[PDB]
Amino acid sequence: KKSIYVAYTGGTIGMQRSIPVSGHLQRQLALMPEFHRPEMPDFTIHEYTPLMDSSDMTPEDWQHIAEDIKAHYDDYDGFVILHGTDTMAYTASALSFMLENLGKPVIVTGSQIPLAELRSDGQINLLNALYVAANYPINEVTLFFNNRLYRGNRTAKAHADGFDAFASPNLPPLLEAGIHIRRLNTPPAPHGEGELIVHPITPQPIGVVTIYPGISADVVRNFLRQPVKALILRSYGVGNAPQNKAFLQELQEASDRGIVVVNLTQCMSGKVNMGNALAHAGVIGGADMTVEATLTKLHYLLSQELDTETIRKAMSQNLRGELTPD
Amino acid sequence: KKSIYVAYTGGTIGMQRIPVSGHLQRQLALMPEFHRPEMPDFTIHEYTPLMDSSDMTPEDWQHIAEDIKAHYDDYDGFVILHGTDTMAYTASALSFMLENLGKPVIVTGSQIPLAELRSDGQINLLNALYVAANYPINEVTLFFNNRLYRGNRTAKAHADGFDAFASPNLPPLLEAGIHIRRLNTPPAPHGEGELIVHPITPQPIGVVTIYPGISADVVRNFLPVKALILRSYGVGNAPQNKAFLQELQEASDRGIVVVNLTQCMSGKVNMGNALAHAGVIGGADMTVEATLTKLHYLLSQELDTETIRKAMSQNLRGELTPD
Amino acid sequence: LVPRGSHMQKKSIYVAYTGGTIGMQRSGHLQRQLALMPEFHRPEMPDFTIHEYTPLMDSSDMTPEDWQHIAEDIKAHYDDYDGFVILHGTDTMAYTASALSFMLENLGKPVIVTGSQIPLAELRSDGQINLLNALYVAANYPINEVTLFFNNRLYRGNRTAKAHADGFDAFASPNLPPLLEAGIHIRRLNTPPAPHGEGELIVHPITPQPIGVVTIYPGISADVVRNFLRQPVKALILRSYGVGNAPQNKAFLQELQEASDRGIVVVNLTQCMSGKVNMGGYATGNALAHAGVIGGADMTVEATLTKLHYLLSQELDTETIRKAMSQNLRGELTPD
Amino acid sequence: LVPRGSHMQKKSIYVAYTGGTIGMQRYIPVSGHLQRQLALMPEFHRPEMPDFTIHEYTPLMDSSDMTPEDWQHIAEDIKAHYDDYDGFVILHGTDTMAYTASALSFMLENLGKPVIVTGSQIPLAELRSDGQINLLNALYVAANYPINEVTLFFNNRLYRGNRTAKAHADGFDAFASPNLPPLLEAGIHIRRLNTPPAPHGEGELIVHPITPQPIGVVTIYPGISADVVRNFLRQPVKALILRSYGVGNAPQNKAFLQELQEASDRGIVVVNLTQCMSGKVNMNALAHAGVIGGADMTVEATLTKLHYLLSQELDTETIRKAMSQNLRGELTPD
Ligand SMILES: NC(=O)C[C@H](N)C(=O)O
Ligand SMILES: NC(=O)C[C@H](N)C(=O)O
Ligand SMILES: NC(=O)C[C@H](N)C(=O)O
Ligand SMILES: NC(=O)C[C@H](N)C(=O)O
Ligand SMILES: [Cl-]
Ligand SMILES: [Cl-]
Ligand SMILES: [Cl-]
Ligand SMILES: [Cl-]
Ligand SMILES: [Cl-]
Ligand SMILES: [Cl-]
Ligand SMILES: [Cl-]
Ligand SMILES: [Cl-]
Ligand SMILES: [Cl-]
Ligand SMILES: [Cl-]
Repeated sequence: KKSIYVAYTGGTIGMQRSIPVSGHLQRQLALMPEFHRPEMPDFTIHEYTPLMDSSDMTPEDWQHIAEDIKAHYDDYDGFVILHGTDTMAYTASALSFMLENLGKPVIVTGSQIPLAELRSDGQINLLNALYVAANYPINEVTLFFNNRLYRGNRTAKAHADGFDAFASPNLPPLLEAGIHIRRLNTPPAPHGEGELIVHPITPQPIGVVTIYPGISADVVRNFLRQPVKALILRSYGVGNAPQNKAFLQELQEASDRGIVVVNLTQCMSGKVNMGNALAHAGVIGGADMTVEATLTKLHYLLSQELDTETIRKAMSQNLRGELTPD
Repeated sequence: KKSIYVAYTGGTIGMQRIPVSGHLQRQLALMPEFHRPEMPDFTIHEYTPLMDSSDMTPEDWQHIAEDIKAHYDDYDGFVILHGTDTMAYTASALSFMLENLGKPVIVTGSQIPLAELRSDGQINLLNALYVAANYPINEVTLFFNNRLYRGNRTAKAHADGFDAFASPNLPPLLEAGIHIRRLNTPPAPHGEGELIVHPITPQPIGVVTIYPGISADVVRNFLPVKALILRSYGVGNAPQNKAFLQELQEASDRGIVVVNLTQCMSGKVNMGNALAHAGVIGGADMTVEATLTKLHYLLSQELDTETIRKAMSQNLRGELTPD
Repeated sequence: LVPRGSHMQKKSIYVAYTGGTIGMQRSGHLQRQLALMPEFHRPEMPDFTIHEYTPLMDSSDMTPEDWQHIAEDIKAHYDDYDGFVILHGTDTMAYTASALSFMLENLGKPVIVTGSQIPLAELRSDGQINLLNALYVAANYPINEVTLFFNNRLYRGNRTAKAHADGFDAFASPNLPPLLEAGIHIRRLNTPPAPHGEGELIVHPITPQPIGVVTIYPGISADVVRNFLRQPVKALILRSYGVGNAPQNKAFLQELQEASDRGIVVVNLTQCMSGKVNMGGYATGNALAHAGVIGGADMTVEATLTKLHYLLSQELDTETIRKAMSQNLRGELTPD
Repeated sequence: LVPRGSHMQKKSIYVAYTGGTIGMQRYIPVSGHLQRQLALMPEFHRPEMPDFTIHEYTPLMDSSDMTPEDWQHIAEDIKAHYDDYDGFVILHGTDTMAYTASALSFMLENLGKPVIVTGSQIPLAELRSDGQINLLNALYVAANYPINEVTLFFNNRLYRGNRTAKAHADGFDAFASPNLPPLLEAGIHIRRLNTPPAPHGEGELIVHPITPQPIGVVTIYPGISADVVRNFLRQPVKALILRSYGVGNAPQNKAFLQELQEASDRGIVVVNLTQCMSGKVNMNALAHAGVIGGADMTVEATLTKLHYLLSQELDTETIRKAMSQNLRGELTPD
């Protein structure tokens, strides 16, 4: 039998109506017979302490997860991370950067309704992720939800109230479950062979600016003066912003102070393609990356001992399948 | 039949290679389908200057609303040609500024210029004209890729696609195929009486995205600001960070209107009731486009902070779904 | 909108276990499996009673006598329960839902057909969730129509078709939106109501009736129509192209006109997954209509087959059947 | 993924104008009308466009009146012009466009130039027509994205022709490819999907001609009997397509199975498809009765594949095998 490790980090899946209650998720799984059917892999559940609402997660929580995977890596055939839905895509994106040369599947899942509440998706998303980790292994950080497996660094929580909570707007899913499980012909991510390398991260102050009609030079000035190390712009369309000379001079001053300024689309899908004023102002195009990928990629790259110039070039390069190259 | 007014404000649809005055109208004169018997009569007004929609300011919404007001009595319907990058903001703003609207106002444009090969500009404009004449809905709407959406429900979702706009929390109002079908989407609250056009004045508003590792400093900075939109996780959650929550209550105690929306493409905010205790108002399933233009509208009127806070959670123009 | 019913009293739902994939094994097996699944016994759930059919049937072996058996079992238990779930094989579930819609007049309680693509006994079963949702919907959202619940959506039965053979989203309603969608919350869609009678349930008989189903395709001959004009045939369904077009061939049109002359009901449908028949649009006259073919609007083949079974089994003459076939009787078609 | 061809030389595309809604006027064909409307539309004459030559068929046909002889006529027209043009666009009525595209896929072997079938739901230059954009796109794809397959272009997607079906009678998105992603999608940019390649031969184009073949199309529905089947045996029939439930299920009662086994004993090729819009046949029982599974083929691909194979001097065993084999990209192997 394959053996799967399950990191139970918290989230809706394990909660009760009144809140997280320690031991409750595992008491439920003990009284559902589907989990110890002979077709199932063996699995072990590690309950984290404390159990966290994913909306309370900080980048240091990504580290604690990556180090948990690293400790268990040699002893199991694959890894399932149970997680709250609110920041699931940010965790899946972070783990894709931090886990280099990954040689076993890592699948992040959870539920929109608690295992404890009626009509829960928990039992079905967990059973599917175990079965998929054992039988259809893909050596990438993935997110499994509502009968699809997505590349983790391509995912976004798209549908706050739906069982189809997550989308992968710029990439098809990797696998789809029906009567059969079907691997799709989605191109593989760049994929290192060799020993697993797990990259620690350190806190990094990053701002996220949304472009909208009437935005002022003040917000950029704002982030210049509380030293941020990086600024993500959610720009219109394929990466457009108002022509405003004061706005542009603040972006230019940020880059002159060594702040990494990255331009993403605010649209749910599409690719940035930016005379060329933002570029003139030292802004880097983020291609079709999500904000989740872009933020976690910055945490990854700022934590390594890299020059601003090296970081600015690495931000537009496909490191782990997060973006579609030219 | 009918007579349709066309406001050509700028945008991709009219560009070459750069907007160029007279290029859109020179192109339409060489395409027979427009002047054809089953079409309505229409007139194009070219704005001066023509604008990339990414350069629009809230004052540009006022110029468009006032243009519609001047033309309202003399035409059966109104088509607004606009760049795609901020089309949903303009459609949202016009829905609040135009009260008791009694004729269709449809915003459209193209993802490829009329002058480029494979342009969608001809078909989106012809469809808008035909629908404003023959299938009038008395609301501000956005027509794109064979669907008509409620304008204050729209968002530019697909930067590279012909299907560039979505209405994530509301089905379209109409769909075009061999026939044009009205869908059974519930009507918006709709005043009858004389058109009223609400002018707006500049208002400083900030837009904060919640993400892992956000600090209290962002909120502390915005504390030159009359309102703050939070793009929260899921159904409206944010980290429990006491410093963060203390800056939000300090914002609300200084009379700043703080509105919680979802960062998800679709869903409804339903908010330890910590944000609400910190004076944050839930914005239900409103888009950022609708919330931002609704705050410009309400802050421009003679209303105190408490009336604006109450109005932000009410369905004024079909922008949100009650209870 | 579908009604939001009171939750104040504990409901009792009758489950007609007809057979299907849900109860199968690699019997009494379904009922023991539900006893062992604690979700089915929570305070928030309705009480339910399973009637296991003898024998249990693969839905591929269903006939119209089976639709009648199920209608009789609903009528037998109607006054005793608050609603009905029909557990059924996926292959012909849309035919059954469509038939029940026409047979059950003055229906004042929900009837929901469901099942699963994978057996409850197998890993990755959808049966637990489709059945649990059906029971919870029958108790709490008690729409007085025959409906079909699959993969978090409730559909009007007589608008459904099995569209995806391998998918958990097996069913669609190609010409009407779903009545209800389930997520964190159960949402009711603006779907306008079907025609509704009043008083005690009346079950209209549905008998076996010889009906031929002709697919129009390039190279089809006059001999196919001539072939069905032999033996008993009472009605023909033409699966035509697009908005209802067929070859303009004189032998073909003459064989069709011969059929309507002899009292055969000939109904024109689209072969397409969605859209609406509108005859005569792409040549000068209206050739099929002049041959006495009746337009079936946007009906599915499932709805059309069961509607003909229903109307031929009633006390109606040929002219009245022809007229009724293009009339919206139960929400199966969208009027002009 | 579809090739991105050179733009350096001006291409020449041949347009087979068979008929169809695209060229009609108010509900009738008129000779010369489509060609004059195109002369009058500047976008078709821009420098970035290929050169094109229209052959107007006589008479122009409603595609609902097409027979298999019409597939033969189109294949021969392609073969007659093949060396002279860089690509081929077939303008056609929507109703049977998917059957034509399927038929051409089997009939054309060693195809080294694109062949794209397109048309419109509304007649050209008629209000709200999709004909200008479906034809402009087909010509630009044929010139620039020269996939060596028979394809179908509609509503900003290029589909593999022998995977397509008219799914939406009233919609501008009329066609679907339910069991394969599209080859190409058009937006601001033309995107190629990495849809893997069909089998490709090499050398000069070879046309595999067809000759009439009586084929029956049986829908499985509740109450169908061994007699309904025995009736399909009471004409000249050489092959029977069953549109079975779900993953290829039919009544398992002994009469029905004996009737199907008698059909196969008489040398009839009986092929089992799903009646579903998507999915794959997976059947003892029917197999024991001589029935061949058609995997995830459409009815359009199965019917045209049988016209191709039955018109060849092949024994029944060889045609049965060939029916379950992926010859042109029409089906997904196990
Ligand atoms: N997750 C995403 O990045 C979606 C979208 N680009 C946004 O800016 O929120
Ligand atoms: N237009 C929208 O508001 C989409 C999404 N709620 C966002 O925060 O960007
Ligand atoms: N179920 C349906 O009726 C779909 C399609 N009209 C068919 O002819 O099978
Ligand atoms: N075109 C198709 O084959 C769709 C569906 N399998 C049918 O039987 O019609
Ligand atoms: Cl949602
Ligand atoms: Cl790697
Ligand atoms: Cl896009
Ligand atoms: Cl003004
Ligand atoms: Cl109850
Ligand atoms: Cl499927
Ligand atoms: Cl349709
Ligand atoms: Cl001339
Ligand atoms: Cl060219
Ligand atoms: Cl050769």
